[PDB]
Amino acid sequence: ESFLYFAYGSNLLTERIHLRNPSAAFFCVARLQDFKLDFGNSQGKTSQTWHGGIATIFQSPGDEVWGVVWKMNKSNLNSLDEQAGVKSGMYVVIEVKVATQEGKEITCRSYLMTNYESAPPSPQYKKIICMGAKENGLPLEYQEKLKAIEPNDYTGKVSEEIEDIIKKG
Amino acid sequence: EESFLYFAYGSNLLTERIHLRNPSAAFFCVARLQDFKLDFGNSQGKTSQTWHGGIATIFQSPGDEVWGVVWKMNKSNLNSLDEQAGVKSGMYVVIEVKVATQEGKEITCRSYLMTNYESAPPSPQYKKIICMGAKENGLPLEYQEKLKAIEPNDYTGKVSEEIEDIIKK
Repeated sequence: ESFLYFAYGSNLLTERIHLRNPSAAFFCVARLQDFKLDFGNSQGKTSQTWHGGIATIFQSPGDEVWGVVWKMNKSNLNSLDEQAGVKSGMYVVIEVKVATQEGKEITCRSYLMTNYESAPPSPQYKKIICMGAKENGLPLEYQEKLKAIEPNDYTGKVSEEIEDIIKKG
Repeated sequence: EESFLYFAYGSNLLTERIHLRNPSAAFFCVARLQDFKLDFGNSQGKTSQTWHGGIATIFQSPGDEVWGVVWKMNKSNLNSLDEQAGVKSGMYVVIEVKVATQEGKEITCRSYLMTNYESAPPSPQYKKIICMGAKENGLPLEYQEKLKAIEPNDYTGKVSEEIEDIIKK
């Protein structure tokens, strides 16, 4: 009746995931070996929520991606796929094996883009990701990596819920 | 439940091929994957030394379709099948897809695609295996025409005795 979800993007932040998934429960922090983080425009299309490149991952030996594993009820599978834009070709559903800091291997559902053009994230998107990583105690080494991501030059506004989250941050 | 369904779109379209490492695989049905495009390539820039040409992959592309065979397999074969796809070497990633049978029924299947590759044409031998499986397993004749239309590379050397034998007959 449950599944595990590996979040590496804006769903790193508790308040963000709980927006559409209030019953999501923190499971653990984990590392996905031999994948690299990237930001981009699915189908060449710019996120009208984020106004910049959005998070994705691809296989790349020697690289790693840290994220948060969330536990979720199986009844939320369709909703979570909807959120990720599966039917509209935005992300594909994946299965990955991630490692906890104690070396336990965890099988999780996640998402990645299959057809995108690489593009820098907006300041607000980067900030939510930065806040999530910090909140959930991802390695300091990884946190600084996220801090050093070059954002695009968007100086406009995102949704009030998101903007309010950053203000409280 | 004991079993899972696996969607094959490459060399595992051929019964004799999939049976060589997965002898207990059973034909379930033919199905269509909507809004995906078939491609061939060198995963992580490496050319397959089994096939000596680009190997099969898929990516999200509105408008396009990929037809394939759904195989029913015991859940004890999961790790083996992941092993065959080179998941651990970063060749393919495990995906979940929803496919439609010719009668319009949606099926949830395990499959694979490449996340980091260079586009390169298949070897004549690879194309033959795929064409054979497509034909043997009753994929629509228009899709068979698409497959027959694939431009192969120029490889005319030796592939394994097991593969050459299958094509021969």
